[PDB]
This record gives sequence, C-alpha cells and structure tokens, in this order.
Amino acid sequence: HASAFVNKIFQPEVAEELIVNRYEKLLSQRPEWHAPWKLSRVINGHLGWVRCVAIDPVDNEWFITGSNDTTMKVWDLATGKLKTTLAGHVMTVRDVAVSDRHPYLFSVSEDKTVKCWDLEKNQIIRDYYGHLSGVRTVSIHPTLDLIATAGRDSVIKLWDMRTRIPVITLVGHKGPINQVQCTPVDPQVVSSSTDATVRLWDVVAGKTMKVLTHHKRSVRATALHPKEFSVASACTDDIRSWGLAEGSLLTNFESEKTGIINTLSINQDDVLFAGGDNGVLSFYDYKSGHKYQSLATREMVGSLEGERSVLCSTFDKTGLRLITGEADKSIKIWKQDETATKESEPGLAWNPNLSAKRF
Amino acid sequence: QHDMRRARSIFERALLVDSSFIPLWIRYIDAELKVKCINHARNLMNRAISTLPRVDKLWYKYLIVEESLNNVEIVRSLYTKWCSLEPGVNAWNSFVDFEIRQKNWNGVREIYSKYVMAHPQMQTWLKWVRFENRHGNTEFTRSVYSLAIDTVANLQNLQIWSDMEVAKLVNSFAHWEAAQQEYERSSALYQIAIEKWPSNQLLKAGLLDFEKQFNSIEETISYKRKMEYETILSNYDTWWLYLDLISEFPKQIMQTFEKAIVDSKNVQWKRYIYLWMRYICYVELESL
Amino acid sequence: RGGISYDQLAKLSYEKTLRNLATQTQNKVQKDTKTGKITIADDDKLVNKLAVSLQSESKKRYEARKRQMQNAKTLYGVESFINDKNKQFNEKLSRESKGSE
Amino acid sequence: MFSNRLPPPKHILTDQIAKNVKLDDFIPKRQSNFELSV
Repeated sequence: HASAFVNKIFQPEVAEELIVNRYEKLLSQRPEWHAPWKLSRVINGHLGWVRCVAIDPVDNEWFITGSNDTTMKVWDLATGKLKTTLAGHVMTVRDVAVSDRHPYLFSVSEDKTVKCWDLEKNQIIRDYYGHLSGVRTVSIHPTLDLIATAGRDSVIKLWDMRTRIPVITLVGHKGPINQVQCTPVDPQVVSSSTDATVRLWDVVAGKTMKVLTHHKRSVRATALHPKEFSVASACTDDIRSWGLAEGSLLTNFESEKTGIINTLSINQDDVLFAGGDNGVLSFYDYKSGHKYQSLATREMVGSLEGERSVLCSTFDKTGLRLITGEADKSIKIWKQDETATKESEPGLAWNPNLSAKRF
Repeated sequence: QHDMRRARSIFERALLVDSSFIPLWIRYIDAELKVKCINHARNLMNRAISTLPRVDKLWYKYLIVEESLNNVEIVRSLYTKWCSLEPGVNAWNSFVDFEIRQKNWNGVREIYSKYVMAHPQMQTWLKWVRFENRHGNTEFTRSVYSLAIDTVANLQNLQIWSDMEVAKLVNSFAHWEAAQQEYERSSALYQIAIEKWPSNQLLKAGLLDFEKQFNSIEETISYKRKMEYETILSNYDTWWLYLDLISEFPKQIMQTFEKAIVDSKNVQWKRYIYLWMRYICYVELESL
Repeated sequence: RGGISYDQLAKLSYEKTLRNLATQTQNKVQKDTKTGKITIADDDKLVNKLAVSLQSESKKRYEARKRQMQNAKTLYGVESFINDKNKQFNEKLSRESKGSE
Repeated sequence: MFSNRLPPPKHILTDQIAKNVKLDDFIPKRQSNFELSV
C-alpha cells in the first residue's frame, strides 16, 4: 500500500525508523472503547485538604483517607457514612496504606514520622524513626513484611516490620521523592523523585537497575497496573507508561495542555485516571494512550477558584468506582454510567497529531 | 594560579551538584580550549552532548571547535549523528549549509532526501526545490517536483498536509513548468489536481490565477459564490443575492433568496424591508 | 521582536562565529587498538588561533560590560537611593514597571 | 502514481560520537502494535 510506496523509493535501513511508517501504523491501529464517567455522591467532613486515600484491599467495605487537619477518617464505601476517626499525627498525613496480609494500617506524615495502626483495636502499635524531613509516601511490600517510605530526605528507607530497623537505605536521587511503588520481582522498588528521574532499584545489591530520564520536570504521581507488570509515571503534562524488568517506554499518552497532574490510578480493564491541579480529571485507555473523557470538578458553594484540584485518588477493588479527594476539603465518588454503549457515547474519536512529534 | 588539575577537579565537583546548568559546561570547555588542551575538550564535549542530547548549544559548540581546527570529516560525522536523533529543523539547515560550504553537491541531495522524511511539510520540499533550481539541472528539479507531488497525492489517507500547503506545492509546480515553456503539462496538472481533491478552493484559485495570467463565466460564478459565502459570514447579502441571480441555476438562487429572506435595529429593519420587497418583486415578475 | 529562545540564540551565535571564521580564513585519525585511544593529528597552528580567538573574544565582551557599568553608574536620573546596590534595584523596578503597564 | 497522468515534456569515528544515546530509546514499544504481551 502507501507504506510500500514509501519503502521502495525512500528505502529506510529500518522500516520502523521512518516517521511516516510510525504515523501510518497508529492510524491503522484503532484503540478500544471505554464507558464515560459521572459524579455519584459527594462527601463532606474534613477540616482541611484531603491529601490521601486508601481502600480496603480485602473486603472492599470501607475506605480510609488522611488529610490536612492531621486526622484520618474511615468512611463506609457503600453508604458514604463516616465510621470512625484516627488522630496521632501533629502535622498533616501524607499517605495511607492498608496491608492485605496483616491487619495493619501504615500511615505516613509530614512531621517526619511513620506509624503502624492495628485495625483490630484502632491504636498505634509501631513508630518508626530515621527520616530527616517529612515523609510523603508509603508502599507495602507484597510478600516480604517491609515498608518503603520516602520524603524530602532524598533516600528510600526499607523498614523491617518486626524489629522496626531501617535495614536498607537506597541512596540515589537528587531531590525529594514523590512516589514509591513496591514490586514482588527483581525491580522490587520503583521510585520517582523531583529531579525528573524514575529509578528501578535492586534492593539486594543496593544500586539502581535502570534510571529513566525521559520526563522533563518533577514526577509527582506513579501507578502500578494490577494485571500487566507495567508502571505509569506522570509529569507536568507528560504521562508515559513503562515496562518493568526491562525499562521500555511502552506508550506515550496524548496528555497535552492538561496542567500539573497530581494523582494517577489504573483500573483493571485498562483505564488510566489522571487528575490535575486545574480541576480537570481525564480518563485514558491504557494500551493505546487515547484520552476519551475530560471532566471538571465543580468545587463547592463558597469556595475559591484555585481551590478545585484533585489531590488524591484510587479505584475500588472491583474497579467500577473512582474515589477522589479534592483541594476543596471534600470527597467525590465517580461512576461508570452503565447505560451508554459504543454508539451512544463514542469518545474523542482518535486523531493522533503528527505535530508535537510525541505519538 | 596556572594549576589546571585543581581547576579540573573543581569543575567536575561543580558538575556533580548541577548537570542541568549549561554555562558551567561552556566555561569548562572554554577553560580547556584557551590553554590549548584540545583532546581534553573533545572528551568533554563528547560527555556533554551524550549527557544532554536535546540541548542545541552543546552540539553547535562542538561543531564550531571542529570547524576552527579544519576537520571536515569530523564535522560531517558530527552532523550525521546529530541528524540521526530526529533533532529539528535548525540542525538540518545547519547541515545543508555545511555541505553547501564544502561544495559537495552530491551529498546535499542525500541530506534533503532524509530531511523530507524527518520533517514532512511543504517548506522542506520547497527548500530542496530551491536548491535544485540554484545548483541542479532542469531534470533533477523536475524529478524532485514529481517525487513531491506523487507522495502528496498518495498519502492523503494519513492527512499530513493541509489545503493551503498542497495548493502552494501545485502552484510552484505549475509556475516552474510555465517558466520551462510546458503549458500543456501545467494545465493538465491543474486538471488532475482539481480531479484528485474537489474541495481545495485555494487550488482552484491557483488554476484561475494561472489561466487569467496565461473559463470566464465559471470563474465569475465561483468567485461570486465565494464572495457570497464571505458576505453571508460578514452579515451585503442582498447584493450577494442580486449578483447570484444575475449570475444564475436560478432555482438555487431562488432557494438561497428564500433563505436570505429568512435571514432578514434600524438598519436591520431597513435591510429586512428591502430584502422582502426585492424577493416579493422577483416573485411577482415570475399571488400566493 | 521580543524574547528569543535558547535553540534560536544558539544558532545565531553559531552562524556569527562561522561568519567570523570565514573572514578570518580570508585574512588524520589513528586508533591505537592497544588502549583504544584515538590520536587526531592536528596542526599546531589553528589551535593557537582558536585559543587566541577565545581569549580576545572574552576580553572584548569583558571590556564592553566594564564600559556599560560606568555609563549606567553616571546616570542618576532614576530615583533616590542610599547605596550602590539600591540604585540597581530601583532601576530594575523601573524596567519592570515601564514595560508592564 | 500522480506523475504518469501528466503529459511528457517536449523539450571513521562516526560510531564513536555518542554510543550511549540511540534513536530507539525514544520510540515507545507499544506504539506500533497494541495488545502486547507484557
């Protein structure tokens, strides 16, 4: 066809190298359809920004969220009601993580502390010590009883969970770390700092497997994909997807003119959320990169204009329900809108741009 | 203090804090060069362009230094690697200027033959056009034009080029063939290009400009319909309907006059009264 | 025309230096496979010209900035100040506020 | 072929510059084919 006409005359040494081939393939490639989202309920009840949210990884009945009034709250998922409250930090709670192997709530905060809550009695069991400034990140290891935390300290600490010893410290970056993800096979810790790198760590050796330098600014949000063994890293308008165990660039997402991207999330069936600092929440296909819905969060009654921005988000365990917490100190739930079909709500029609040379 | 080893260690310690900072890289390259240590600066410029490949000033620094020493094979190899990474048009225009200054006329065609694939627009094809008119034969320029126009007609399933861009290409083809006294080929070119793309009105205006410069009623009808769309977008429309009814055929003018009567606050009411009066008079010349 | 980017100022500086190099012109490789090192055989001249070119250009730019300092230090017609650094700060405020509105 | 519808006219160290940077570290791998077995 047309690529035969190009290839026989211009004669590239590699057919994959030439840009008309890599642009003709994307037009013939035809992504998958996904359903459009909507707002379902809105939950008030904090006294400051909703900085972080986590979901029950077992029963899917409650979701906890920490905040900027230094308290965490456990809300009922199905009805939206407030079950209980937890205090024990003096500055704000940056990230929460509930374990799936033991009944433990590891909370992290800006007052330089890392704590372990029992959920069988709702009290603090274990405090952890060693961060020079305020930690902003908790992941929990899938099979090894570890905590990985990080902050403005520019290192990653891999705490033993029994003896609470800072066993392994990963010293690589050149700035505060925004995200740390744990991974069960040898790229075991995947982190992302504010010096525009994303690193894949060998925790046994102590050095880096591979540094990913493709982003231009600070990487503020990452996400692991539940069924793929791949990671997604967001930037100030640059969402990319990376393979682990090699470090490939699998796909670039058409994510231009969306502002500072605070959070990411990935559904089971290849949806990628990316909430932004400009109050715009945009939904992507994962395997393709096509942005098929954009929405705007109407903030509140007497709020400001700057006060609408999604600071945190997660998906439900079944995956059909999005939980965001915005900067207007409120919690908003989003829903898949079951009625629409492929003909009723198509999307944004998949017109990749040869200009911006990113596709 | 004329101690160069301590200055090197200080510049390296300075790079370990902040590698994003370009004036530090430039001072350390210059501080090697001014003391006449060219191989240290070659190692340093290598480490600079391989550390930060998307920075333009570092590659151009290494190209200045290899020009100033008169190493033309190194400058050709440097632009070859520098063009290999899909840079952008400043790097390509620099390399075509280098291979003009070296008077390697055979190589500039190879550079443009890769440069029309690294950047497809008509401005790059037209740059290779102008080079082939300046330093090539009639036959080379003709083959370059043909290789332009057949790829443009082929690759519309991708939609790279807009309408004005295709019209600019076809106008260049035609006026150059008219300069080469092939009037038949030019008129046939406009026939085939109007046939291939029906709606590119810029190409049709290029045809009419060529045929007026070197038929008439169709031109009046097309220009009147374009001016009528322009005056409907501006609003005026009554004179448009009058010029359409003078041009028309007339059933479309009558239905457009009924649409304009639908389209019809002092000058507003005056234009409405005039349009309704003229439409009713044109209906009375041709009860209910 | 306004502010110019870095990818454009880089090319204009490259082209000015090549223009200088053409008017200045008007007036091999050995790979040792034992180590892997490349020795390029460059002439002693055109290295001296490169070094003297960089030295003379830096001295020219240095003296131009030095003369600009005195001619900007004479003119007191900006605003009232109390030392040598307040004068520069107030001239910065004049330059921003005249251009803004 | 657009051209055939027209009438005829009647009258050494290259691989040593930057070995670390390559083009294929820029191209995403799932660009060409989607549905790739990662």
